[PDB]
Amino acid sequence: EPSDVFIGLKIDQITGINQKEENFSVVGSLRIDWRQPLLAFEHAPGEPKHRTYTLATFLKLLEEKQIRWPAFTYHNQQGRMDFQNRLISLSEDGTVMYLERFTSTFQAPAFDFRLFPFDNQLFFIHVDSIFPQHLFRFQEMQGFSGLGDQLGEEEWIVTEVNTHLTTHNEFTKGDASRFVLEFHAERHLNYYLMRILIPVLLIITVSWFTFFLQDYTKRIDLAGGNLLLFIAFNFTISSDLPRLGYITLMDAFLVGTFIITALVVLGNVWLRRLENHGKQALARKLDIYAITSYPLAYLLGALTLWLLFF
Amino acid sequence: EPSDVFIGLKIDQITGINQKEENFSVVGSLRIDWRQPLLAFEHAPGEPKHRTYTLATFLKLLEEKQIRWPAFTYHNQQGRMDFQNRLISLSEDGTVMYLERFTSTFQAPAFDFRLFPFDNQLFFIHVDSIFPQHLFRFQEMQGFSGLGDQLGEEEWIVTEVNTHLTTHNEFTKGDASRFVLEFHAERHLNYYLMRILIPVLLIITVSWFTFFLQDYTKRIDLAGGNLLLFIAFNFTISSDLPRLGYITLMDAFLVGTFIITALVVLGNVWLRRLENHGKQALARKLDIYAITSYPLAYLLGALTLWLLFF
Amino acid sequence: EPSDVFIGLKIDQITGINQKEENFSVVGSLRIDWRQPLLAFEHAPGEPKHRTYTLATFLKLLEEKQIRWPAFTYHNQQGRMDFQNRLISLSEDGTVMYLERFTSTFQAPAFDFRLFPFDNQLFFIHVDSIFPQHLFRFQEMQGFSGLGDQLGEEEWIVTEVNTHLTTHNEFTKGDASRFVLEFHAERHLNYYLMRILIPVLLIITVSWFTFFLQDYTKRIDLAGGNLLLFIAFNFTISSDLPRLGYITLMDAFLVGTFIITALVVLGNVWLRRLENHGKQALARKLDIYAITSYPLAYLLGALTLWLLFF
Amino acid sequence: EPSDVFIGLKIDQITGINQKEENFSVVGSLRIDWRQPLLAFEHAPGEPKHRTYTLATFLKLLEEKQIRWPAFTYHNQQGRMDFQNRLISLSEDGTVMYLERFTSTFQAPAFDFRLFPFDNQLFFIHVDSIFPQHLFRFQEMQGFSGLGDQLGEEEWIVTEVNTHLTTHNEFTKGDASRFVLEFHAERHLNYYLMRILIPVLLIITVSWFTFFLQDYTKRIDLAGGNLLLFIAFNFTISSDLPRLGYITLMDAFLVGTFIITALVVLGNVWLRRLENHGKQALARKLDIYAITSYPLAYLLGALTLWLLFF
Amino acid sequence: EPSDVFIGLKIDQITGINQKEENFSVVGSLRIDWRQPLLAFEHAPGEPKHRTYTLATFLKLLEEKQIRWPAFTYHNQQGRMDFQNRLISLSEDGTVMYLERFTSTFQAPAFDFRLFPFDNQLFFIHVDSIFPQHLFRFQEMQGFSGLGDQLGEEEWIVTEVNTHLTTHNEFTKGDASRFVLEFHAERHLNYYLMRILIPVLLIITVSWFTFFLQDYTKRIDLAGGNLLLFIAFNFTISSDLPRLGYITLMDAFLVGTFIITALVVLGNVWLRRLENHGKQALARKLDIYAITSYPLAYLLGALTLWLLFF
Ligand SMILES: CCCCCCCCCO[C@@H]1O[C@H](CO)[C@@H](O)[C@H](O)[C@H]1O
Ligand SMILES: CCCCCCCCCO[C@@H]1O[C@H](CO)[C@@H](O)[C@H](O)[C@H]1O
Ligand SMILES: CCCCCCCCCO[C@@H]1O[C@H](CO)[C@@H](O)[C@H](O)[C@H]1O
Ligand SMILES: CCCCCCCCCO[C@@H]1O[C@H](CO)[C@@H](O)[C@H](O)[C@H]1O
Ligand SMILES: CCCCCCCCCO[C@@H]1O[C@H](CO)[C@@H](O)[C@H](O)[C@H]1O
Ligand SMILES: [Cs+]
Ligand SMILES: [Cs+]
Ligand SMILES: [Cs+]
Ligand SMILES: [Cs+]
Ligand SMILES: [Cs+]
Ligand SMILES: [Cs+]
Ligand SMILES: [Cs+]
Ligand SMILES: [Cs+]
Ligand SMILES: [Cs+]
Ligand SMILES: [Cs+]
Ligand SMILES: [Cs+]
Repeated sequence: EPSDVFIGLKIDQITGINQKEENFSVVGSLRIDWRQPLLAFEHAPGEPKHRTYTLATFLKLLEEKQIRWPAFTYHNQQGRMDFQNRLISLSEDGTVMYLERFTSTFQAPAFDFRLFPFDNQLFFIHVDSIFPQHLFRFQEMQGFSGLGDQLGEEEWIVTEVNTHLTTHNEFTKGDASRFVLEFHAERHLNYYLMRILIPVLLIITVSWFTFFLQDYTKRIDLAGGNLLLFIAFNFTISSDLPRLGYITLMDAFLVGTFIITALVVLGNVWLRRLENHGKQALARKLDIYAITSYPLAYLLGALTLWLLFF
Repeated sequence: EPSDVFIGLKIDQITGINQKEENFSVVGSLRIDWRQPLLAFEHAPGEPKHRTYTLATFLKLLEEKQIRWPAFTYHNQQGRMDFQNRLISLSEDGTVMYLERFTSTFQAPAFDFRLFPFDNQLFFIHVDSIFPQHLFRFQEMQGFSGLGDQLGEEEWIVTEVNTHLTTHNEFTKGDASRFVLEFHAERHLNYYLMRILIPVLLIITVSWFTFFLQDYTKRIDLAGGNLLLFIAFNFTISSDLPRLGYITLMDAFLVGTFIITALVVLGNVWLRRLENHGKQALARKLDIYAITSYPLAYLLGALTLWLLFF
Repeated sequence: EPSDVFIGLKIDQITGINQKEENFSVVGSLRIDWRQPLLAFEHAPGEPKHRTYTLATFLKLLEEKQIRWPAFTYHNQQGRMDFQNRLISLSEDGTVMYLERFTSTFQAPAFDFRLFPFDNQLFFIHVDSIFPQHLFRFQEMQGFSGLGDQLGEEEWIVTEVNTHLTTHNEFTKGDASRFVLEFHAERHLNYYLMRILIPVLLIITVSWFTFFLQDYTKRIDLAGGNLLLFIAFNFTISSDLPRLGYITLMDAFLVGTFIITALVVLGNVWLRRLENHGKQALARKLDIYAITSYPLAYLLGALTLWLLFF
Repeated sequence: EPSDVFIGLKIDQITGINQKEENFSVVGSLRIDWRQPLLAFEHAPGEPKHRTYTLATFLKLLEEKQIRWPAFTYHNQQGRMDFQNRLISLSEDGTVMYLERFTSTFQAPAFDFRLFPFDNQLFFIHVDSIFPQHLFRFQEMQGFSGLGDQLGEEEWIVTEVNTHLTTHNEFTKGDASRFVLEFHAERHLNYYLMRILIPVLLIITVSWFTFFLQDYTKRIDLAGGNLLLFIAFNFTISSDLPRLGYITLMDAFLVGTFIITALVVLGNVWLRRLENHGKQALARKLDIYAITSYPLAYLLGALTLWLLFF
Repeated sequence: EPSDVFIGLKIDQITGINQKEENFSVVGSLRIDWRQPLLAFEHAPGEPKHRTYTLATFLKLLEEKQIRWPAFTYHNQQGRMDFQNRLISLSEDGTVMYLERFTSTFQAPAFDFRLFPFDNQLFFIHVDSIFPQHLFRFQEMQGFSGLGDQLGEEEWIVTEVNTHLTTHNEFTKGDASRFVLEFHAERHLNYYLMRILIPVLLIITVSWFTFFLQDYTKRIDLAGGNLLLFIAFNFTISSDLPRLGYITLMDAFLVGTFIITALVVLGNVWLRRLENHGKQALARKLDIYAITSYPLAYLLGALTLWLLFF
């Protein structure tokens, strides 16, 4: 018959979310409650009713007593799991109380940058039983699982936390227990507003101010240099994310500014070609279209992405 | 009844404060004094009154003697704690004298960048008893706790150090002991004065010198390029800090220079529009306002932030 | 006679492919099935038919019983192999069932950047028997080997996976068993299209728009600055790859743009030399060749590489 | 009575000096000679007079024999000390001969950048006895201590090495032994001459050549851009050092170039203001002062720092 | 009498050569054959003639039998040596067969950048006996030592490999054995040709094309900006190497381009001073010298370094 293994997982800290490598790092405490009647013991008066063991000697005790422990794996773990505490408290009953304090990076494969920077992501930790459900069954340890209140993450803001149990078939033919700690987090846009939106909007607006100078050559030089600035911002954005196989809302936004700037060069080349061909009065009358086109093109572009993505 | 566990924590070095990840790194010595009568021993003349043990065999001795040690955790620890020394000296009495020399990173969740770079921060180390206050009670080991005098930190300057004891309820129903080593540190502004204030002030002042040339086109080209420089400084600042969800005094300072520079372009576009419309004498009379506006705008801006943040 | 050792290797995650260092990193599970009759045991009613061991005590048991285990090496491994699980399940029969969960970097020496970014690469993991084929023979553990479905790699896309067995002669005179897990992966071009093709094409096209201004000096200044931009892109590409001893399709592409831009400067220097020597009407008639040359040169260049590499 | 512990420390390599973090890294061999009569032994003919032990079993032997070993700490150590060798050779006499080969980072708190890059620094390694001078006294192991001849450091050049003994009161009431290995090193200026002095001097000299063109507008544009170059060099320098609370000779040097460049803009604005107000012949006569001012200002500045710092 | 210790070292991979830190990283296999008659054993029919041990228990066996093992050190090792395999096979004879598979960084103190990038470097691994030549003598294990055929290094190309034995006096009075694995490697120049030579040559050639425009002011602006580009390339080169105390062929090359560019500004300032002083026909006749000087100066410079370094 299968023995109930009570899994509890609590994230104390989010040491960082690395979106370029699609992983996240946490400081967490794993808690297990497992009653093994075979491990029960007798005690003399004065002698303790609860025995405390370092994982090392407790496992040496299980091998001796020929007992199978609920061997588990953190399925989505990455690299080294640096441990702080691995402590066992065994009661007279045979109730094993295990605490595992660690720092570890976990894979974040649920990363969807399609709406970046206005994106909401799913982050999870998978705890899998190596032995199937006929031997061990994971149960939800009540009053422990979740996320702490001093996570130390500044960019991300956790919207909700969930815990559930499911099956997996990793090393076995039949179903094996899997404990899931899931959390959703959205982004603080302040960085993107201050470093990307405000600068890009300023470059466009203050470049439009110079249209009132009525110098087409000057506009051509300005739009040319503006295109270079946007190419630079394009590289600034690309450095934050992985080399995705799909277009970001941010990628569409930058390509958009490229197109408009390209056309601004094209248009003012045409107006300056009119001036050069003795048609200055004509280019000056058409100039109203060039001056009002610019804000409308960018405001039409903004409504195009907003429609194409929402 | 509960046994008194004497906690002492001394920071020898500050290997660095990483404000982008909101953590700090120290080289520290943990000292514990704990009297366990069960560990007491008898000795023959000439035989030692004090037994010295490597933590490994001392824990093997506690498991044998069925004794529970005051299992503790550095609550705000991050990653690997690299150890130097883990040594035990056990007296005939049963007084355990423990020394733990380590290098480790600790979470700094108290980070408030709102007044950066004129900010004062709180840094702490939390030492928690896994077992509740009915079993073990932490006490302040006198004549040890604090910070050394060769911390090796150059940017930060520690203003004060504090030690106190409090309860926590991390793994238990009832209160459990927590030792706290806290320190406040303010920043050395020399870097920000030399690399950010002096350059930004120079760019603004020497750009104002060229107003005396009375070439509005030249001013437009200058203010346009100045805006780009400030956008570059904006990225230089952003690289030091996390992607915060709030505005910094520094962020307000840069946005301030953007606004003024934007208006400088706007104003000189207007003056040059007057010259282009045969109103050169008028633009030259108004030029006194443009020349005196510039220093007043920046000096009004400086007083605006200083009021808005202080 | 030789004992059959059943090797199974499954990659759960691709934590990253580092093309600058020509290596890749995985989270993987190694599975071994090995029947050693000497390890067989007798059991009492109620006592388990399957004994579970930590690798540490299981090896201590093999040394005691004077049994030689199939000592193996991951031939192309690099750095530290961080382990998660090292668990043994021994049946009454003497069938050893081993599971090795790890995170590790592996050498990728098959890297051929000649057609980068349109390249397809081979990645493999080599599992070698230290002892020759007369002692141990590796066999393919059926229903396990391969790659998972949540690898978490965004740039690369795995085209096919293969498993085979071969000999090696690393530490022995005679042939020794080698298990191979191979996979082919091609690249997602979206990054290169968005950050390199679109910008380079835009710079060239919008620079051509200004030819319609009929200012040869302006073209010279433009082509000169364009050359600098391409030199900058050249450095952006070089940072992704190792310092190869061969030319990339990308390197040829950039050298191509250098040559055309160099000749654009040369041509427009000539046209401006005609204007300076009182031959303005002649330079204006020849200008049709200069304006139509530019798109033809770049379109001839594109067809040259495409032929030279395909 | 106290037992003499013979300390010897030899640095084989300087893997690097990190001046931004004020630490240094070495590959070193620690050698200890300690006579403990209690550890002495008897031997049969043929049996060895010298017993060789792995630190692990030798410490297990000391715990058994209830002997206190001279527990020591590398006081200024940082992070992980990666060990190569930890070997004990025990003679029939009871003379313990210990060798500790390691790679480790050590705090460099003696860093004084005030005269950077012409600075001389002190680097040391502190070896402290955990037990006081009444139990163990450190003595200088002769014919071992110092620095090797293939340190592999290219920027720094070790001027002298010293070894001495002093007391410390880290964990004890009374004085405890401390072994000190100190070395002084000065910097190779070639990098600073080639990358900072020569470029800055060239920018200034070749900018002065253009004064002979007699175009005040051109000088204003040149000095403005030069100021930007110096701001860039300012950031190049700041990246090598920590965010110090004091001024560097280098910081003074850069601030100096800012001031002169600021005044160059101011002066040429004045000369161009004379030309604009029909005073061209006057500005041309004063131009001798502007042309001779520039070299004198920079040569007066160079003598100002040289006096202010030497 | 001394016992022969057979050393064999084979490098499977070159994980990278870090020329900034003057070290290199390898994946290697160390092989030792050592006959210790004291370790010999008796066997019954059916019982094995060869005993297989994990280094841990084999060393525990040597301490028990009071046998001294040939304790060795990798003299030029750096940091952590991550081990894969540490396996012992002991024959009835007492022949110890040891295999050590590792990943490790090693000091490269032989680095001579004087002719960089046309340099050839020496890389080695030193294996030293802690015990002198009277106890243990290292011998060359034949048919093993060298370098593999899938080293995975792309920039460097190994020219030759050598193995030899020498003495050292590190911890001993008398000579102690040292095994040396040496290899010479030269560089693949393709990176330097594509990223440094071609761009620098293009900048110079296309800047010369503009001399045919006969605008001295334009040349001054061009040479000034070219100087800035070379200063940028100067920083690009400096980032690859340590802060050496000697001049590189590359450093001389960049300083060379600075000098010529400085003189180009000087010359064209003179020609433009002639034009400004009503001597346009004279400056135009001298212009032949200015136009032919430029290619000759650079071609004289190239022959100067080539003579000064070869
Ligand atoms: C930069 C946006 C500011 C708009 C206001 C116009 C003033 C001129 C700004 O400077 C110019 O900006 C161009 C585009 O970035 C560069 O090509 C050029 O070299 C530089 O002189
Ligand atoms: C810029 C701070 C120094 C002000 C002193 C005035 C002299 C000219 C300095 O060069 C200026 O640099 C800007 C940024 O690149 C360009 O936009 C601008 O067109 C260019 O003239
Ligand atoms: C950048 C190509 C955009 C084409 C549109 C034509 C307008 C001018 C763009 O500014 C150009 O930027 C270069 C940057 O290197 C400078 O060298 C060059 O003198 C300058 O004119
Ligand atoms: C620049 C150091 C070399 C001086 C030699 C004189 C020739 C002109 C050099 O080009 C200058 O490049 C700066 C880039 O920042 C611009 O700001 C400035 O307007 C421009 O004139
Ligand atoms: C860059 C070498 C190309 C040679 C062909 C001349 C075309 C103009 C290229 O733009 C130039 O860029 C330099 C660097 O910023 C400036 O100093 C210079 O005044 C500017 O005109
Ligand atoms: Cs963080
Ligand atoms: Cs585990
Ligand atoms: Cs602990
Ligand atoms: Cs210009
Ligand atoms: Cs292994
Ligand atoms: Cs990835
Ligand atoms: Cs520091
Ligand atoms: Cs020590
Ligand atoms: Cs070095
Ligand atoms: Cs060793
Ligand atoms: Cs490599």
